[PDB]
Amino acid sequence: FTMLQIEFITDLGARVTVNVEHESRLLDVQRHYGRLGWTSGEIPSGGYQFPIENEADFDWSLIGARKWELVIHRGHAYRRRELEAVLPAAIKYSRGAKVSDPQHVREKADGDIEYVSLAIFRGGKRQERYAVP
Amino acid sequence: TMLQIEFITDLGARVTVNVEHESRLLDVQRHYGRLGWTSGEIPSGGYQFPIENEADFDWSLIGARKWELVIHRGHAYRRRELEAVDKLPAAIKYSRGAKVSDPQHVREKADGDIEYVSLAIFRGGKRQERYAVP
Amino acid sequence: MLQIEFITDLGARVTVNVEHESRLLDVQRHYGRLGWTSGEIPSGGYQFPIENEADFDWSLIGARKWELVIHRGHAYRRRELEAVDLKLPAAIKYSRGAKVSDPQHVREKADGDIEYVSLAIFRGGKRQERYAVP
Amino acid sequence: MLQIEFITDLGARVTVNVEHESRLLDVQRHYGRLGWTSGEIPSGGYQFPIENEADFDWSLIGARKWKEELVIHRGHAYRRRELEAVDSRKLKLPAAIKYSRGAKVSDPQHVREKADGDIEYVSLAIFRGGKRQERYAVP
Amino acid sequence: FTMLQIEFITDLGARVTVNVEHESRLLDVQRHYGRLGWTSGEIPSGGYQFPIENEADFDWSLIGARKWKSPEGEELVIHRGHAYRRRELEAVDLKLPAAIKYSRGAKVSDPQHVREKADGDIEYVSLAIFRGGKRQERYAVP
Amino acid sequence: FTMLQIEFITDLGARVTVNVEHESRLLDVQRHYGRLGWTSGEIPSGGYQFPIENEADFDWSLIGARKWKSPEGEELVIHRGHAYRRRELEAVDLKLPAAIKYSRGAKVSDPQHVREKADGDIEYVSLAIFRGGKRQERYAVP
Amino acid sequence: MLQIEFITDLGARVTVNVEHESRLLDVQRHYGRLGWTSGEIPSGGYQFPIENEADFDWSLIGARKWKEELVIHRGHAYRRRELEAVDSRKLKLPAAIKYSRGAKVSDPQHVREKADGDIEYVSLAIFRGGKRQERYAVP
Amino acid sequence: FTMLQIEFITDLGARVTVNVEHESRLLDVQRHYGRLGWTSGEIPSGGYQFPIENEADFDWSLIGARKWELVIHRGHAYRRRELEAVLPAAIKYSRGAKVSDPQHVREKADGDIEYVSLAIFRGGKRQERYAVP
Amino acid sequence: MLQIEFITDLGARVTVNVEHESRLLDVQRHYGRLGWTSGEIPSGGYQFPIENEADFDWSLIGARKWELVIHRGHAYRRRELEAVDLKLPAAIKYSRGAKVSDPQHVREKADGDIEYVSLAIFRGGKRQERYAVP
Amino acid sequence: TMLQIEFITDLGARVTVNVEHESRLLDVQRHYGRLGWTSGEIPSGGYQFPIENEADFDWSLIGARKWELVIHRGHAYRRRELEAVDKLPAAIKYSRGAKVSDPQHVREKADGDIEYVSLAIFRGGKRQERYAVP
DNA sequence: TTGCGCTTGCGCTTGCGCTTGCGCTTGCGC
DNA sequence: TTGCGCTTGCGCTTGCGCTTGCGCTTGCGC
Ligand SMILES: [Ca+2]
Ligand SMILES: [Ca+2]
Ligand SMILES: [Ca+2]
Ligand SMILES: [Ca+2]
Repeated sequence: FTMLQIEFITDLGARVTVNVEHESRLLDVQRHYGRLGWTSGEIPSGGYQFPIENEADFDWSLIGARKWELVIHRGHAYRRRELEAVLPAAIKYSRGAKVSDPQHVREKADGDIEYVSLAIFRGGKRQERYAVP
Repeated sequence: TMLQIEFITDLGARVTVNVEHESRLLDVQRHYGRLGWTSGEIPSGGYQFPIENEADFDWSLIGARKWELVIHRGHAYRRRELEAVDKLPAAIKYSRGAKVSDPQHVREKADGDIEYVSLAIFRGGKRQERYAVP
Repeated sequence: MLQIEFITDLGARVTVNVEHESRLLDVQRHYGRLGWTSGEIPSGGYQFPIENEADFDWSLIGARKWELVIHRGHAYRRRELEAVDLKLPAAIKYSRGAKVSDPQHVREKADGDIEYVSLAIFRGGKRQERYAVP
Repeated sequence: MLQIEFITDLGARVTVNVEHESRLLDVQRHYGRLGWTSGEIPSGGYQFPIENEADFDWSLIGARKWKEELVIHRGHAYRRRELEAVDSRKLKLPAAIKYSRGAKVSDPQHVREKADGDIEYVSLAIFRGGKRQERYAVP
Repeated sequence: FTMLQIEFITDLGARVTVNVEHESRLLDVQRHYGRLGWTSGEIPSGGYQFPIENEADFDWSLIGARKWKSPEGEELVIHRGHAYRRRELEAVDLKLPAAIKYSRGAKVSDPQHVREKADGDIEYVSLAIFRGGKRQERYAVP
Repeated sequence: FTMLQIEFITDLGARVTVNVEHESRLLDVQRHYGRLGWTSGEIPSGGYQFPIENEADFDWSLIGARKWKSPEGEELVIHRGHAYRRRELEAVDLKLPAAIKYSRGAKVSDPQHVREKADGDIEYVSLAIFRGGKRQERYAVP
Repeated sequence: MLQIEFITDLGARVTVNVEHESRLLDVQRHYGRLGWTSGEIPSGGYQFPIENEADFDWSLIGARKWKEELVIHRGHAYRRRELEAVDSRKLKLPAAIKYSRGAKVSDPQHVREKADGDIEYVSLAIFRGGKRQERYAVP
Repeated sequence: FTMLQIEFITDLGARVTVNVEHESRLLDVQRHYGRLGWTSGEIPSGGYQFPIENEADFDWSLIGARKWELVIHRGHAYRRRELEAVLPAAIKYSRGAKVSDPQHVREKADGDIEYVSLAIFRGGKRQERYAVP
Repeated sequence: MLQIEFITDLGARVTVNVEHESRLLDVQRHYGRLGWTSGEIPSGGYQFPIENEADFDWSLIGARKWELVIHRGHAYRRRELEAVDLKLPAAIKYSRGAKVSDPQHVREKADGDIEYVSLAIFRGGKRQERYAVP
Repeated sequence: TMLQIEFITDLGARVTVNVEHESRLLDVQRHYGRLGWTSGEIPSGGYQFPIENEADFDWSLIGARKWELVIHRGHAYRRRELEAVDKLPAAIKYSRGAKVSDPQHVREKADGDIEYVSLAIFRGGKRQERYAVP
């Protein structure tokens, strides 16, 4: 009743369940396996929605991503995009769609270009839990 | 009689939790719901709840929170009062405009080339006390 | 020990432990009365023997009679499809008209630009006694 | 110990515990005889070795034979079709035995295979090539 | 709590969960049921992505696949009953790294989301692409 | 050189060109073959657009149409074998002028480009909408 | 004087001069007997009065009857179908006689009418309602 | 051999041919009937392409349109849009798509908005023929 | 006097005056030799009697033999379709594979994800002598 | 023997012109072509011309002009040299990137989610002297 | 690669969210 | 509204053009 299981997709695509003895260690477990490129769950449509004040020091390993100035996630490179307010300000991580990207993740934009979003940092209130330790 | 419930956390992670007894299920739903965790998918058309549950509905049951808007999985939904016609019954709907990222299967086409995405509709039915804020 | 995974009345994904396989159906009846369902409606609707239609236990699939069948917040209507002899067997179908929120894959195109969504069809087969209200 | 997840004859999602892996196929046969299935029909149908067709144990995929000899699976009827080898240098097609049915109005697009004469088929299984697996046959 | 579970789809398509005693043993369990043609999870869109230096001695049993040479001399990989051709894609410098791609032509039964439209009205379906990165030794045949 | 030609589609669908002696006689020629149900050109997308003050006494023969009241009391217009209902659309002030629209439900044989998706999964096909503008007297019944 | 534009039996776009409008239908019959057509099949098929069906002059649309009694038009065969009136207060359907064929692989989507059983039909003409037009009948 | 016919769609949608005795009067004939709202031919996909130096004094009656600050054409209102160079400078006339507009004329742009173009004024060299007399 | 409208080898739309109807076909032959065509290829291709295939005058439709048929810059291949007796008449078809520039409405879907574009089919009917090379 | 040719003018107007004799047709095509008038449509895939006509092709024949680009109906097309492969024949293609306004039926899908619109391809065939600049 | 299965009367409603420089490749399976 | 018609072996290629504040409505035909 304090125990928890989390289901990951590994670096090799495998569906693996990890047992967490203590609930409160959940984020540590996500960080641990995230550093190995394991992910849990799916990218929400439109990308993860995070508070804008979380962007500067976001722990990318939480979603199994890493910095490289790019963000690599499940073998894809995402570019950082600064969207000045005009519309609230936002910082978006996205990439150009690939021929293999299915329709439902493609976002049509100017010039017949399509984007695929990993995350957008905008609004909300900072959650210290999301930052690098 | 132990139960398990599967959640999607605020970070999207798929996590399973144990529950001692079925009578505690809703309490566990509210606890994790308050952190923005959700269990299951928004059904097509949105959740269908009894209209007499709308005024005091415990939104944490589905991982949602009031803000006069409902926030659910990073999205804001507006309250829409749909007056009965006599034939359509009265209804209170929570829905948002479609975003470029919303997949086709959740988009409801409306007048004026506007598409809506539904979170919930409170309509008809019989009030369930357990759905209200405690 | 078996485990059965339900979608609850609130859409939550909950797993129930069942001590004895002989109880499996009793457990589905029990929670089905609360409107919990397990698994998905098969494309075309569930397929049951026609000799099970008159006394079918709808709680087995989380539905209830109301003269309509209510399943996951939708009302389905009873449809007597007479046999023909160009050669069609008798059948009793439960289906509703498609809503704007119904996704393409559940819609069945019909005469007059109407689309139906199917819950169940009672056709042919051999009567299974356990499907009946005990 | 293994666990296998079934969809019952009532569509319910049920998990079974299997004490040792050597009993895996026994447990699959046992519940498959009850019409329970585990997993989805792979796109194109299951692919099995051609020399497994004659004595294939259909309960392994929760199907059964019925009398024309049809295979019943999830309340649908599938027909046995002999696809004769084509030995041209152009189109080489190996012998196959395919179990498929005409598409219904309720079948979604992703299971429909478009064919000659505006007909669509839905595949359950194809038996072709491969090498016989004894454990697939009826015991 | 040291233990893991891994979900496979067996050679008969069945959804079977296996217990693993220690995290360190994960890849070995995958190899074991992999040789039986069991797979875990889905082919990622665009195929698995592996380091180019891992291609020569990649352990295909990790993803439930096996190598097979055609009578015509084709280098093939068999995964879930489908054959994928080994394709050498030369570097271009338009900048494109060298790559080794495993893909097959689309079949009538392939859903749209796995089809990659290519030249001459051909559609390809990807299993894997070996490209860039740095070599992970654990990925190799032992 | 004072002369014009007008192309009609007859009641039998035939493509027939008619000579007109003077420009001034154009609308009268249209009325003449219009009464026979001959039409010229296509229904514009969204239906013809006419001034609202022209609706009450519009000469439907100008577009090869005719009025017809149903036994249920419906005000209808018949054009190329189809019936279009008269619909009164009240002003809204979201700003929308009052309008009188002639439209029918889509048929199975109607191509996609003429269908206007509306509420409740209904599709409408438009003949004409009377809305705004100022009255042209030539449009009226003489 | 009128001009009528035909599509010949060879598909050619040919314009004919007609000295006086009273001869219009005569000229339509004359070339229609040669299989020439003028204009397109209206969507849904031509719509003609029901009491014109029995003695309709098919050459008016460049069609002809052939022996089952079929109508041939642009090298396609159309079947006569009697659609019996439905007099319910719910669905009121007048008697009709429809000439239509099953859709071919070459028929584009805009002529295909989707029906029961995944069948598509292509319409040539429907005879229903209206009032008899004598000039439509065979002379 | 100096004669010319021009085919118009009238204000009532009718397909009418006008005989022009002298070729050189073609533009006068277009202006004359254009003032009555008659048009000849179709709007090219993407709108008519005119030289940017023709925009200030363009004779809208040439394409059967008129000013009203809007341009009315075949019963539709088009808005003038100034697109500062960044991309050459351009002046576009377009409107929001209507529910009745067929797919092939709709131009998807930001925010699920679709536009329908009448004309774009850009590049080229001024043609005095196109200006108001 | 008749008028016939051609699309020329340069795609130009040109109308030719024909003094006598009896000459109509001779005029189509004349310009067809220059690769001018009149009207459109009917959906499914032209339909001619099977007894006209062996000596068909291709210039009538602006085509020429080259063993292929060339029409408007495309090569079409001859296709002997044997009769069967489930019941198909004999037929000789002229068609080519679809190009990436071919629009959807001319494509005929076939086995192996191949699409064909049809020029003509010689099937049934009764031989029309005027269709032949004179 | 009088002919008529139908043009789309630089303003899009549909105009018909008379021609005294067929031998003057191309001269009339060039005259009006020089003003940007076109006759007929660009065929699907583009005009198909003989490769040995490319170097000195009279673009005014189709209402086009050189500028190293070809301008046609307000659009600019690039020359693309497609080397033979041995099996593909050599080819010189004039095509532009698709615009948001280009309808689907003219768009040719290529590598990299790029779509092309073709004006013309010079490939194979036999040189026609009358197609060259005089 | 295959020959083909179906049937039913219908449910609505709402104002709208936006942004980004783009990634390619392969021969093909009936 | 209707019962159903089919067949064929396949042709490729190219670097890319961009922009805009948005218009609604109707009950439905088999
Ligand atoms: Ca900190
Ligand atoms: Ca009993
Ligand atoms: Ca001036
Ligand atoms: Ca002869």
